[PDB]
Amino acid sequence: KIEEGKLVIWINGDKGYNGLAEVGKKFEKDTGIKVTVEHPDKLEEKFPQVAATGDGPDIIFWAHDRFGGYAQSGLLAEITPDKAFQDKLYPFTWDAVRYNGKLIAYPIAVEALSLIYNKDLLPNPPKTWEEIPALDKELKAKGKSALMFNLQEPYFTWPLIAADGGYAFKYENGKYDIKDVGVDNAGAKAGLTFLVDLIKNKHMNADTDYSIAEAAFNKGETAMTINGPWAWSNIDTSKVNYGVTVLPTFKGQPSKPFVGVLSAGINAASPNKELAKEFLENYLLTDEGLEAVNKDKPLGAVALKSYEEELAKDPRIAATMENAQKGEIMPNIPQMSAFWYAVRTAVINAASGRQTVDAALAAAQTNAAAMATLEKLMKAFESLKSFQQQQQQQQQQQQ
Amino acid sequence: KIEEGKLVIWINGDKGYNGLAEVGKKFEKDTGIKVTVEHPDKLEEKFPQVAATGDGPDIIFWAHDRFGGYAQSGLLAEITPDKAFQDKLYPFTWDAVRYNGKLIAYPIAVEALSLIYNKDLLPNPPKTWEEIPALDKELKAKGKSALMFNLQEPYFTWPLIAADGGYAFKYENGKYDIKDVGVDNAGAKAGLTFLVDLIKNKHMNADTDYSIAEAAFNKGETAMTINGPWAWSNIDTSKVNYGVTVLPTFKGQPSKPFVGVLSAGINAASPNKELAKEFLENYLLTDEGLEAVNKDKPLGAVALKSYEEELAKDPRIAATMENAQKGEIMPNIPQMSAFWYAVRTAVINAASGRQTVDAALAAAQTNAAAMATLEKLMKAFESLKSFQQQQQQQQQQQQQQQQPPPPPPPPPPPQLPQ
Amino acid sequence: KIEEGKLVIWINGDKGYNGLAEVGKKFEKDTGIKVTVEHPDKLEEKFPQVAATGDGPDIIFWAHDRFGGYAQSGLLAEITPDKAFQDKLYPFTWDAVRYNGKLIAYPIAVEALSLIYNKDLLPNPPKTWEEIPALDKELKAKGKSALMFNLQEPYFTWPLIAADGGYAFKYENGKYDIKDVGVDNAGAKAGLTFLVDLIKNKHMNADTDYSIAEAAFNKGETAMTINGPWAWSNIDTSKVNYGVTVLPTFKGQPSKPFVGVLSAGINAASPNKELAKEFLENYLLTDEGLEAVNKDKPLGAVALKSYEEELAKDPRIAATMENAQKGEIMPNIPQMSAFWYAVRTAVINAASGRQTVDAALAAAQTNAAAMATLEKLMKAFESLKSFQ
Ligand SMILES: [Ca+2]
Ligand SMILES: [Ca+2]
Ligand SMILES: [Ca+2]
Ligand SMILES: [Ca+2]
Ligand SMILES: [Ca+2]
Ligand SMILES: [Ca+2]
Ligand SMILES: [Ca+2]
Ligand SMILES: [Ca+2]
Ligand SMILES: [Ca+2]
Ligand SMILES: [Zn+2]
Ligand SMILES: [Zn+2]
Ligand SMILES: [Zn+2]
Ligand SMILES: [Zn+2]
Ligand SMILES: [Zn+2]
Ligand SMILES: [Zn+2]
Ligand SMILES: [Zn+2]
Ligand SMILES: [Zn+2]
Ligand SMILES: [Zn+2]
Repeated sequence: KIEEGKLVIWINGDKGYNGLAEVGKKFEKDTGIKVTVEHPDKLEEKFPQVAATGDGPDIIFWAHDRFGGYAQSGLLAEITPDKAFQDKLYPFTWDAVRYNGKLIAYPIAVEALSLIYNKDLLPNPPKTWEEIPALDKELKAKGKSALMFNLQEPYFTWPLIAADGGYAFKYENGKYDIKDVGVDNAGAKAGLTFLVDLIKNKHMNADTDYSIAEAAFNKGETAMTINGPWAWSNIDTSKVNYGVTVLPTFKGQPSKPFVGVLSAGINAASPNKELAKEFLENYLLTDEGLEAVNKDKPLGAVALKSYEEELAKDPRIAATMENAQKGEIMPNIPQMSAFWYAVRTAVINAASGRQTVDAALAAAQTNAAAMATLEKLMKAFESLKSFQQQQQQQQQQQQ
Repeated sequence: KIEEGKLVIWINGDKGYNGLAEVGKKFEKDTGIKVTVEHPDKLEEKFPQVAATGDGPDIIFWAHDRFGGYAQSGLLAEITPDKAFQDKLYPFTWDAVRYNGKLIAYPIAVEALSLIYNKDLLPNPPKTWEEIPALDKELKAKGKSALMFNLQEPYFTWPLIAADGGYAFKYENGKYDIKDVGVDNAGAKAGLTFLVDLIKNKHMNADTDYSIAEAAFNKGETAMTINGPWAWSNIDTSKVNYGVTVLPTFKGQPSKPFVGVLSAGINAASPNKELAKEFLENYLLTDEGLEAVNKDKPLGAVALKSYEEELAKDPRIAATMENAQKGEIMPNIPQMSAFWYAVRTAVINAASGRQTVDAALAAAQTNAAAMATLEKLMKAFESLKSFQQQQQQQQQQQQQQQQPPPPPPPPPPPQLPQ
Repeated sequence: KIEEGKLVIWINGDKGYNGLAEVGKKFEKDTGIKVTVEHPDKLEEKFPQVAATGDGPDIIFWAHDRFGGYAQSGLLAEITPDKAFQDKLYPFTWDAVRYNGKLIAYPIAVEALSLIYNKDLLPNPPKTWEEIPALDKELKAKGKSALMFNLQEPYFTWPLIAADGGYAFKYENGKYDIKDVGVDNAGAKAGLTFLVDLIKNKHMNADTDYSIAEAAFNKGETAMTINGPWAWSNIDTSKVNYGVTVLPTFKGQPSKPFVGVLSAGINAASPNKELAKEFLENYLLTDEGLEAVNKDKPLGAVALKSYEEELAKDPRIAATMENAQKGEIMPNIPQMSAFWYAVRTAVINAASGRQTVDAALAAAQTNAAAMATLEKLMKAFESLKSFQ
């Protein structure tokens, strides 16, 4: 079930799949090629199944981080956009769609955390983390908090940790150094120290999660929160005058949040590789192409410099892009699973007073390596099953 | 019992040991040294145990791949042949007897897969893989197949995969790079793709094993087969006019099959190191030395350029050598166990449609590292084996955490002649 | 209970804590900071618990090898002694208090195995291992052995193995190369070969442990033994005229024993970092500071060149230092656990003739690599239990 003489596209239901098939019907009208967009349940899990048997869609739209596993399984074809078309998108977006120095997907939309604040309580958002403590008691006098965001998630607290020098793995020359962790450098240390300090001073709770944080802002109890474009819909409903802006700066350095980029990948088994490249290069990745998908459903910031500038008219979108530019592309490697979990524990321990800043991060940097075990002994499952899946000759002869 | 004033030699039962005894008799008459040659059953298993206790033979003749484990266990003495004697053998053979850039055995005989074809059906064997498809339907018109060989074994299908750039591990400056696998490069990809294509087109069965392939050729149903010098005896009995030649070429590159080289190693515990070096350097590794072993039992191609040229008179032997020269020396490292098994699965999966070439190969690559870690599991078991051996042979809180239960590593078959 | 404006010190109950307290009293008098010295049970285990929670002492005195784990856990603050003060101590001691090229403790006292011999039986100790065999039968004629020391421990047999080129891991640039083991080089090979030969010739038992060796010397049955400064007290009681001297030499190279160095580390959580650095730099690490600790309890050889020269008056101490200088600082890395155990087995197997020198030494190097990551994974599995 490849396709052959047609195109089949998989994207997530929560996206502008309607907006896409419009560019499908716009393509179909020019080439005579039937484009079918479809959105199956947990496709990001179906794809490793079906593509492994040569079946599945011709292209797949998903976050760039998941493609790492696909590319390593050889499930994605290597794209060949000329230099001219490369200059049409933001250079940083191309670093998000590259596995082993080989380009393996077209960047679509950019997603990053930003600083959301209530314009009523706060006419001017602080440009620095260091003025939050001073700001908090100014607000606490009126029975309001300065800032509240999710602390149970590293994804949310990483921007501050990594603001001074912290980094997952090292990106140098289109390659991630799995042996060059940076959750233990002086940068991370100071980052987390500041965050712990706020909790020790009573400027923040140690048990602030997502729901608590969101609710606090939406009721107008807090002055600021940190969240992405997905939380915008909820605030509009709260009817609370809010603006999204660039994140504050720590020790004069800007915050470095993670960057989730939607990408279009081409099946390595798809016989219509030329057509996919046709569809995506000249039909979708154009002003009207993105416009159309965007109309059914907003995509936040986009990779395409031309259409981005038009969307930038929205202060919120412009801030998401600016935050992403200064941020860090989320590594698509498998060792990333490890990092997440190691850092998660490190922050929670440092928050609860179960460990100290210096100490909990130094346990994490070691703990990350300790998840080399994951790979080894998860392969111990896939290997022992296969040695015994090839000894199926016990059931071949009985039938 | 090491020896001391004598030379005890071990060699496999199927080899020319009686021919060796002659070279042991001609050595005895010229120095006065009694030379015993014995062929113990499963000696590749006996040697690990006895040489570890300082006992066993002074020298051992076995395939070069097995010596890797021996050398790493410090079981083999480092040889010192001068540059003059080195030039007497083929330079490529010396790369087969080297562990950690130290020479640890003398090369004897070379073994490699070749292209066997029936001269009756096929007067001229194809010089290229790309003409096999065209050839097959030319033969299928007469109710005959063009080619049939073992597909269940990577050993047999590797020559085509590695023909374009595929390689196990990287050999650069007398060192194998365990972190430089090449079963995933563009070379391998195309190699396997072509092989899969033949099976998808109906030019080959997905379940062709060794017995099926051999039988098909020996009955004269197939035009060609790929096999080594060990299968020659069987074809002579079939009485079917056959010639062995260089393997075909893929994308203009020649096939790169594995090369099994018989070698003479010297026990690190043998006090008669000087005598062994004497025996092998000036007595065995000579025209008349090899001749003698060869007479009791053919050794195929030999390392010695002088005697090789005389044996080359046989078209079959000359082809084995030529195939070996263009081939790849089989790495004697432990990570090789892993490779084999990873590639075996990859080919079989690609052969059925259960995975694609791109998919199965990139899989097997990840899986190769996956084993060079359960290699630890063995020492981890042998860490606890000797720990509980000595802690028997005499006369709370976070303790629960400990969980060293899984897993098991199930062994393989032997394989598999006659 | 961090502290703040006070100084709490931890040191081993067996060491001269009272001497340290004197130094505390002197600090208090000259500043206004009360210094408390306490020696709790199994403190080197307590510390990892309490320091992980930000609690515990401001400084900790323990062997330098244990600090490796502490430093890696980020439990120790990085010290900043100027170059002037660095020149006051022996340069080799500074290589013992360094984790990842960052200095993390002040060296205090140096400990190393030496050659102890009975002056009555042996007026002059042999300067070379190669003359031991000849010496042994000279002594066996009078019903006495030439040498007896612990063979069950690599710690004791390593000086001879490593004397020709053997080495745990490679120290180059202030960094340990975990991939550059040296228990398999020609140096180690010959080392162990000689040791095995002595046992095969009947110059030594394969089952000589610590107790047996010590007793043999103390009764005056053996002419020589190899042991550290901790065994001195026992010999004095034996009342047997003994002298401690530099270890013999193998193939012209000197023996390379391990060097255990007592160090003062500062808690990374201590708010009185400045005061600790004050206490240790200008109060304890001085002639009168060490003197005082030394009086309650001897510390053997000291890092401080000035006070060392004054203690050198004791032939025994001078020999410990000289043995340490030619020896090998014991690596404080985690892969060290592996080495120990790998070598232990290697020696014992080579002792029994269960393996050859070549074979057993090859096994242990490949063994050290196996149990080294699997002590890293036996913790990875272990932590997933504690975190679910
Ligand atoms: Ca173009
Ligand atoms: Ca950057
Ligand atoms: Ca010569
Ligand atoms: Ca080659
Ligand atoms: Ca003062
Ligand atoms: Ca100074
Ligand atoms: Ca004085
Ligand atoms: Ca000196
Ligand atoms: Ca030295
Ligand atoms: Zn859906
Ligand atoms: Zn404050
Ligand atoms: Zn428009
Ligand atoms: Zn036999
Ligand atoms: Zn065809
Ligand atoms: Zn002849
Ligand atoms: Zn006590
Ligand atoms: Zn004398
Ligand atoms: Zn003797």
